[PDB]
Amino acid sequence: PGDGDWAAAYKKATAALAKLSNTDKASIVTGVGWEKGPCVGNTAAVASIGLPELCYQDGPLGIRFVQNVTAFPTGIQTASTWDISLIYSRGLALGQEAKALGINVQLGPVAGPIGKIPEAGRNWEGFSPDPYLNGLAMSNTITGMQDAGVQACAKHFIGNEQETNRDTMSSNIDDRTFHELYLWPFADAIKANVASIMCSYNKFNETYACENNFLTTILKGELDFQGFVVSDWAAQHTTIGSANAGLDVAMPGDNFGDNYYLWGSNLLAAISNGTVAQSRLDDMVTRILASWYFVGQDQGYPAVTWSSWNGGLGGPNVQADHKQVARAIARDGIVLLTNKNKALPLKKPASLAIIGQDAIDNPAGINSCSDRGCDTGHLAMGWGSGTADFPYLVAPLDAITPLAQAQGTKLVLSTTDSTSAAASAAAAAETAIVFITADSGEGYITVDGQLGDRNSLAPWNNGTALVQAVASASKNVIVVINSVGPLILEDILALSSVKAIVWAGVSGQESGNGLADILYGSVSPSGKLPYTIAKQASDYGTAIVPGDDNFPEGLFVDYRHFDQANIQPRFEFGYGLSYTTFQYSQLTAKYSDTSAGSSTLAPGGPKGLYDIVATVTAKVTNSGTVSGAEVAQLYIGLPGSAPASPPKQLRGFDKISLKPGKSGTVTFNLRRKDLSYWDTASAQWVTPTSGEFSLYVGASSRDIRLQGSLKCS
Ligand SMILES: *[C@@H]1O[C@H](CO)[C@@H](O)[C@H](O)[C@H]1NC(C)=O
Ligand SMILES: *[C@@H]1O[C@H](CO)[C@@H](O)[C@H](O)[C@H]1NC(C)=O
Ligand SMILES: *[C@@H]1O[C@H](CO)[C@@H](O)[C@H](O)[C@H]1NC(C)=O
Ligand SMILES: *[C@H]1O[C@H](CO)[C@@H](O)[C@H](O)[C@@H]1O
Repeated sequence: PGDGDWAAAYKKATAALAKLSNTDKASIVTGVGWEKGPCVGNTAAVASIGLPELCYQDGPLGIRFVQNVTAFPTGIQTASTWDISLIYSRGLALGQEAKALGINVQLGPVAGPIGKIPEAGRNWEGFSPDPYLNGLAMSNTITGMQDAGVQACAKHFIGNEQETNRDTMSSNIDDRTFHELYLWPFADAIKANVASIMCSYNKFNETYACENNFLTTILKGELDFQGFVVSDWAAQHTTIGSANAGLDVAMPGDNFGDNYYLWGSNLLAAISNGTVAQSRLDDMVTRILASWYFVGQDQGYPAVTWSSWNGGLGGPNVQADHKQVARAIARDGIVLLTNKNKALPLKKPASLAIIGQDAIDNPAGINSCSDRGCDTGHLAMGWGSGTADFPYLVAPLDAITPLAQAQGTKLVLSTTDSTSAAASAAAAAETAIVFITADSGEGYITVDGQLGDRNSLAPWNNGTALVQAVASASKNVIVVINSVGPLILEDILALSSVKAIVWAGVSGQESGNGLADILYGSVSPSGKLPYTIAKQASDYGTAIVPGDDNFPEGLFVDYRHFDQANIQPRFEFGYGLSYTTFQYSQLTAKYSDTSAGSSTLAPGGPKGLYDIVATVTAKVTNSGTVSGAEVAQLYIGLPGSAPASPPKQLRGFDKISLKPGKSGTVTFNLRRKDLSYWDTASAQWVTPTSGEFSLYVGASSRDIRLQGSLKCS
């Protein structure tokens, strides 16, 4: 208790605990019931310690239900920027809104799923199937949010990698894979002093996550987590199991509104009858209060004056200037995939056809589908709990129209997905931009026959067939794709008239502004893929399973698999084009700390794991004729002394903006953990001590420009 930065918080918490009755304690750990409070979850106020009715509110990309809030870009769009400054700023901006509404706990960001299964329906909420990128995104988002004064909640712990049967299936993950891959972003989150972690709906090793003692042995033991664990909604199964496993808060308290509470008086009964220790409830409360005090919510926090259930009305307008970071991520997370002799940026075309319903806002209304449970009109968010009501949505045509008008280009509109009207409009313009999508969401909503998870890696809404129609009647086609995740693009790429493919992602309210910022060339695209785009779906080596998942692929997920199995992707992890080119030189690598690392336990694990032990640099030069930013990447290969591992693992990235002909330095600081592996034999992290690490610096997981090594001492 009080390890790391939490000692003053725990002191305040322990003092408060001493004033509480057992009924006070029970009310702090037991949600009031589904929809009974104004938030997605609440616990009762405890006036004797000045504790409010704690407010838990969705979701990761904006405040759910409440009006006059910002609908920020998705997690995966945010990761696609590879820009820690933007990542931090989105978290700050979200947390500013949450605090201003009196939200105590904002339910994000998302470390689980990482997205090991490309079809899985919630992967867009997260931060990629690369644990290093994911972890940097987690820590910068949390630090932002909590700097604004809200408690963040890293979710969903753990192994909820598909929506299909998520509340009955088991994920059974071997020790090494668990630590190196799926745990890794949660460990970064804990090191960044995340206030809370939510346990998942699925079984892990055959026991429900919220009933599994790993909450105590891994989160609170190995990782020395000082905050509190909250259930996913109605993910608690038993009174005694959950308490004893290490759950701290049961949300929403009952089984989605059934008025039956496994904790409440039932938990007091379990204590009275000897099956749960008083010390366990005391520990739960101490943790919840510690997190409250840790982010400073005990003095001068705003009150909730709105409800989730009355249309989201009653609160102040909290949008502030947050559209700025929303636009910057909508822009800078776009990934340019192809661009044949400078098709883009556009430059005063005489005429332009605009094709696809994705070009315009949903004609029925941008918030007309409950929880964004449709793929109709412009797609800027997936569906489920990780949503918000758009205050407005800039569709591509909204942004393009004035820009085209100023250049006197004529627009030929075909804003449905009709293939005949599409070919018709394509024939009538010099250049055609066609807009296609792919969507998915949380597994309580079915859209186009898909209950959360996607049933293929094909474009939705007959998108491939739309593009084929446009290509059949035009010599100059630009494809814009708004998708929640990887798609197989081989049919589109086989079309000789497709001159540029813009992977624009799913980017919130400012989507169409960010897109135009790139299409008309005000800014060079600088995004890089945060997942692999394969040539066929079977190449990922993962898929949605019908029963339990034993994770046989182990460590080898996304590019790690393509690399280990020698499968050429179509577009690799970390790939992205620019309107310029970059050249890399001058690699340096230096061990700055060859010592033994501290074994004193702190949140995140042994403190020495996070010491900076080495630094790598390189020089990057803009070799082209326009300005652009490049995302330099560092991949590490472990020595032969280590067990068999992916050939390359991302361990650094740095984004540099350069004017034409200019040069700068990129820097990658390596933690001891970044140079380690999990040794199941000794049940700990090992840092190799003979041989040499291989260092690969370049523009992608496969566009490696520099190579070096770090002697392992
Ligand atoms: C899950 O089961 C695997 C294989 O049995 C086991 O070795 C691993 O340690 C388990 N992890 C737990 C309980 O956290
Ligand atoms: C203890 O109380 C809990 C909560 O009501 C109940 O489920 C359990 O059956 C009780 N056990 C015994 C041995 O009384
Ligand atoms: C949003 O805020 C504006 C600006 O204060 C206000 O006039 C408008 O009524 C608010 N809308 C809702 C639904 O509260
Ligand atoms: C429309 O726009 C494209 C892309 O800029 C051009 O390459 C084409 O010639 C047409 O003008």
